[PDB]
Amino acid sequence: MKTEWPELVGKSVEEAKKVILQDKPAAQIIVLPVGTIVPMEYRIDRVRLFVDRLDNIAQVPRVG
Amino acid sequence: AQSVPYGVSQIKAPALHSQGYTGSNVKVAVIDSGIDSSHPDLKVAGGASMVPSETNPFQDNNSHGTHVAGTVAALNNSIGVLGVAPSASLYAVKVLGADGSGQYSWIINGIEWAIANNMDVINMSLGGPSGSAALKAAVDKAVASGVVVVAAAGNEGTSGSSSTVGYPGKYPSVIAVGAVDSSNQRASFSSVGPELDVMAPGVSIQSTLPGNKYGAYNGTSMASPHVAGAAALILSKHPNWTNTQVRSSLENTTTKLGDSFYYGKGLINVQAAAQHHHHHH
Ligand SMILES: [Ca+2]
Ligand code: NA
Repeated sequence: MKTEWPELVGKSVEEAKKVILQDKPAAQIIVLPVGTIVPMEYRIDRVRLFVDRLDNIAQVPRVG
Repeated sequence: AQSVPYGVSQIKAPALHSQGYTGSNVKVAVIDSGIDSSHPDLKVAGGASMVPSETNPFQDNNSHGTHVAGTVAALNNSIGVLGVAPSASLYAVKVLGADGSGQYSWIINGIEWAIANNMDVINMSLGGPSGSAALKAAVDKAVASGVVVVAAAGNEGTSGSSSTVGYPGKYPSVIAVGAVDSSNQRASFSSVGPELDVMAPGVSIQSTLPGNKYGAYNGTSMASPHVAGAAALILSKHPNWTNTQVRSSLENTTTKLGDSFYYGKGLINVQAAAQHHHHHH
């Protein structure tokens, strides 16, 4: 199973959402600013996308 | 009837309960998304919100802080689950918005509130991949002030020989906690590295959820409060022990598992921790 998308770093949040939903159509996608703190529960259905101030991906997206 | 989740038994909390110790008079700050104070299996003693637009710390619109708090301190009664330290004084320090993110300044302000309000233990089931000097200073100050500070190691799994422990767990002054399952196997998501300190149950952990519910979650989020609750049990049996002593007692009495890069010192054992003489089992 594809569970990380390092090729998406530096792409637009729009392209990242599209690509992740092709690989994982039931994904629950959550967009958050890079450099924030988040809770440490592990959810197989979730993919957080951390964006910079330009709305580009700033951290490797992964399931969790 | 009440149920005792497997993880509370696995860390040997029932041995302290049978000795008569349940975290009474110990003040534990759950620095998190709030705690639902209306839940009948929780008693929340106080708290504060550091989230500018979400000023009620007793409303948990995320669900995460409520689950974490139940592992620390769900009440001993005839309902729901039983917490590790069911008599602890539980404080909701809300630093995450409903959306499940917080600014570094909000977490820092929550740590400062805990120090100013004489919390004995801080649990942070939270993290980020970068540090800041201000964040390190806040956790260092709490520990200098006598607080036991416990955090989730992170859910980054492995990355070759690199450490994947996030902050604030990665700071030396904070006890970073990874996750095992009921067979003591490291969970695949659990962060690794020389900063990993001890392990606790973090797979399929039943606890309290908002609106009088219960449910099983996974994460180093779930592992951290077993250790914060164990620190409260130890302090209720030894109210003069310093945070230094509470930390050593947990580290020095784990059940060793595998290599320390993946398992740190192994699984906590609060029964052994709370004796005067410490060794590993
Ligand atoms: Ca109960
Ligand atoms: Na640490």
